[PDB]
Amino acid sequence: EAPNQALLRILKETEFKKIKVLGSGAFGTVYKGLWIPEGEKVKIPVAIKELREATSPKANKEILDEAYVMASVDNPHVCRLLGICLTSTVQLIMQLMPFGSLLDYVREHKDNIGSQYLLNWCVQIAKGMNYLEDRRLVHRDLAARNVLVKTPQHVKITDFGLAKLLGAAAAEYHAEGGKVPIKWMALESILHRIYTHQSDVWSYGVTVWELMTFGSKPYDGIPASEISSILEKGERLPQPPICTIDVYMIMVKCWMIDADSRPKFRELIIEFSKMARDPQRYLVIQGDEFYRALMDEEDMDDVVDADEYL
Ligand SMILES: CCC(=O)Nc1cccc(-c2c(-c3ccc(N4CCN(C)CC4)cc3)[nH]c3ncnc(OC(C)C)c23)c1
Repeated sequence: EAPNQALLRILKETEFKKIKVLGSGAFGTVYKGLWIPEGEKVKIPVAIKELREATSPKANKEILDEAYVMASVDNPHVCRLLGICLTSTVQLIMQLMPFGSLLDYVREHKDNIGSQYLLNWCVQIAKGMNYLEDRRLVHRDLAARNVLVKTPQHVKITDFGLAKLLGAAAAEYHAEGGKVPIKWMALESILHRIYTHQSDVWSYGVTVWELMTFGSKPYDGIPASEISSILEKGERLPQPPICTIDVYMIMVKCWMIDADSRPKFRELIIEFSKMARDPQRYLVIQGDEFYRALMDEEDMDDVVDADEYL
């Protein structure tokens, strides 16, 4: 396999500003802030994840593993790592996705979300996953909650917490016993802890169903324990009301038992691109037809998105 010559930038703490707290937890804390590289007339909006405890070796190995993965894949439609900071508590510096997770977005703006946006998001998530397949990366946790909103027009995959790089000449990843989201997993992942690009496709299909339902929960009210049996008996998620047969047939194909009978992300890109050219022909939706405050700072002249920084 090819040498992985990704670059990992180490950042000084003095060259970023934590402005606000987006979220906290036992994992750590995620700040909103600005990164000003010393000597460059540039200010980069960032999300900064800092560990709560500096003394957990397991937490430090996992955070660096996440950094390794993200640095090894740099692209649009993938949330970008800018660097890490090796302070008392390790910090990941990431590109700020101001509008949160797509799952929250469709739930808060269902009434104002049209077919054009829904299909473009589907195209974008496909381009992202097709890039990850090129990098021999298997995401293992694709879900509407793990796609974030840069702008309403532009979404990006993230939470590479469970993402695993495939070894050279290997097409499957055999995982150990661990907490994993059953409702988004392919049947072979559930029964045999097997993950591939094609199991990623299964999850893509569930992700699209979340979007097409405006944020509903798959198999709501059903224990994850009987999911395996439901899938084996041939059940699948139902057709969402706005979805023409054309769209739903794509989703269904994603949920075949034979992983090689599921589409490839390249084909999902093409097919959703076609539908994005005439969106109201494929989704029937009722009624279809400078932000310095965001950064809580006044001087925004030299602001540059990470997607333009190198
Ligand atoms: C627990 C998993 C998770 O992604 N947590 C989390 C918590 C807080 C913010 C973000 C986040 C956000 C983010 C999340 C929520 C919001 N909203 C919430 C809804 N509200 C109405 C407006 C503000 C805005 C931005 N943007 C990010 N960009 C890059 N990395 C991130 O997190 C990475 C470093 C883990 C994040 C993510």
